[PDB]
Amino acid sequence: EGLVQFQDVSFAYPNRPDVLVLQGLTFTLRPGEVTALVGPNGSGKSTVAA
Amino acid sequence: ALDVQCEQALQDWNSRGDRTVLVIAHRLQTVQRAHQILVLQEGKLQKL
Ligand SMILES: Nc1ncnc2c1ncn2[C@@H]1O[C@H](COP(=O)(O)OP(=O)(O)OP(=O)(O)O)[C@@H](O)[C@H]1O
Ligand SMILES: [Mg+2]
Repeated sequence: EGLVQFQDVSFAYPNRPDVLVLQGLTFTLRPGEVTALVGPNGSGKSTVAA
Repeated sequence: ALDVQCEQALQDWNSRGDRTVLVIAHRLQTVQRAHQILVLQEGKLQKL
């Protein structure tokens, strides 16, 4: 289908695991819809994509 | 690849009255505050 679900996803890069880049991301991507992800630099958007 | 806040912050303080600046922009974005404007198309300069 293509239905993605982030449920309380948190991430810290392995080289610097003490810092959390993402904290408690919860959202859903449904087919037929567009979900824009906006914010300043260093917020963690490319980390979400990765 | 800069957020809007930093784009506005780094708008025109680059010049100090004794520095030549050439700001290359894809569009006329945050460049209307420039003394001179040069439009280039297919390698040809277009007069204002
Ligand atoms: N490979 C890496 N190892 C460690 N930290 C990293 C790595 N890549 C990115 N970071 C850090 O993770 C944080 C988030 O980076 P990310 O690229 O996800 O942010 P972003 O909001 O997408 O950035 P931008 O808006 O500039 O594209 C930044 O503090 C960055 O320095
Ligand atoms: Mg990025």
